[PDB]
Amino acid sequence: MELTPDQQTLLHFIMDSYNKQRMPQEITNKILKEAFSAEENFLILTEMATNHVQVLVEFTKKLPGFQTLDHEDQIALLKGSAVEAMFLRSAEIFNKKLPSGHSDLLEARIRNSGISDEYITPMFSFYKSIGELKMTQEEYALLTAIVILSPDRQYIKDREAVEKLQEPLLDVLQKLCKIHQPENPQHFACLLGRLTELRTFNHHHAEMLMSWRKFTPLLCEIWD
Amino acid sequence: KDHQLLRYLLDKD
Repeated sequence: MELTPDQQTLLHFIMDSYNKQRMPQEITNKILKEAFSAEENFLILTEMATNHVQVLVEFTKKLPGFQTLDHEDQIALLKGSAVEAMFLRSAEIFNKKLPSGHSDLLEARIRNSGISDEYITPMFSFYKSIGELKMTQEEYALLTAIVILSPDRQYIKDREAVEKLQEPLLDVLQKLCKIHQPENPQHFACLLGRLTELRTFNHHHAEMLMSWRKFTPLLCEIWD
Repeated sequence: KDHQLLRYLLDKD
C-alpha cells in the first residue's frame, strides 16, 4: 500500500505550505509576560486570531488548484472556513507546538479572558478529543485543506470546481489511514468526526460575538 | 460582501 506519484506530489505541496506556518515569538512572549487580567488575556487571544487569519490565507493560496477557482469563490471559501480552520490550528498549537507550561498559561488566560463557559467547555473538549487521535502533521495539513476546500459554503457560484479539488485530498487522507493505521479500520471515520465537530464551532462562535459590547472590529468583519 | 482585509491578503504578491 503506497501513494501514487501524483498523490505524493499533491501531498508534498500541502506539507510544504503547511510547514511554513509559525506563530511569532512576540505572541508567545506575551503569554508568558503580560498581566493576568481579562483585558490583557483577551488582547493576546485577539492577537492570536489575527495572526491565524494571515497564516490561513498564505496556506490557502498555495493549495493546488486554489488559484484556478473563480476569484469571488476564493473569498467565499476563505470566509466560509476561517472559524473552523482557526480552531483546528489552535488545537495543534495547544497540543503540539506550545511548551507544556506555555499551554497551561494560555489555558489559564483563555479561562480568564471574560469568555462564557458556554464556549470555553466545547473548545477544551474538542482539544482533548483531537489530542486523543495522536494526529500526524500530514493529517493536520490534509484535514485543514479539506476544511478550506469545502464545497458546501454559502455564496459559492461553482461547487463542482471546488469538489474537484477536495475529493483527491480526502482520497489521499483515507489512503494514509490505510497505510499508517492498518490495524485500526475506523481511523479515517475518527478524523471525519472532527470535521462535524469543527462545524458546531461556527454556531458557538457566532452567538459568542453577539454577547460582546471585548468588541474587535477587524475580527467581526472576517467572522460576520 | 466587501471583506477588504481578506481581499488584500489574497491578492498580495
